[PDB]
Amino acid sequence: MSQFTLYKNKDKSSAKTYPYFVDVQSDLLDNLNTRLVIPLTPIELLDKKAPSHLCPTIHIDEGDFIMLTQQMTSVPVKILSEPVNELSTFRNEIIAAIDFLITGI
Amino acid sequence: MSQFTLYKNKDKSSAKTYPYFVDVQSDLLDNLNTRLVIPLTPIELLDKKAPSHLCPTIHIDEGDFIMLTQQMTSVPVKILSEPVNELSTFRNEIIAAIDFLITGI
Repeated sequence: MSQFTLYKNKDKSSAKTYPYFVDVQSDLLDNLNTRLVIPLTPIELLDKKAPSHLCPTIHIDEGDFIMLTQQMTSVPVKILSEPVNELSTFRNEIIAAIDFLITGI
Repeated sequence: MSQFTLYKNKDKSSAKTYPYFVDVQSDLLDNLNTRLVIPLTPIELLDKKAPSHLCPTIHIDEGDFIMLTQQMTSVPVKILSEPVNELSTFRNEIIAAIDFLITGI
């Protein structure tokens, strides 16, 4: 549960500016009180003409989006997204993101 | 450079709640225009009874503090904290924190 889900910024309305993030960190303190997420967002709001190098995209229910690894921030349990969907198939994205953005694999 | 510095807050006023952060992330985007930081804070205002799990305290000239790894958020270069001091000697803290909390090693 507290990990790998497609967590959309608590309030789906948040998506206007911020739609989601992904639970990826404290396996223990994953969603206990907060988690290290890579805030996903609509590629459209940030120009569909985006380059390829950082912040991976997905193809979820709401369509395509982009892991905002350029910011990264813990999204407290309160606002721990209102389960809109789940992108486990993109599990690597969550990792690679971190793994490159946070480590540079 | 953009990493092992004791970045307080472009506006030291923030320190009331949030005084610092520690540039620690992008090896490539290290000083591009942003860095993933562990928002440091005053052990005092944040309870002197802080745990020894992730929250890495510091003892620098400006005084003792604690990298708030409970959140961790990349502060854009602009507002990347007004250089208050520097804690490279705590470089590992910055790493281990990340490395355990963000990777676990």
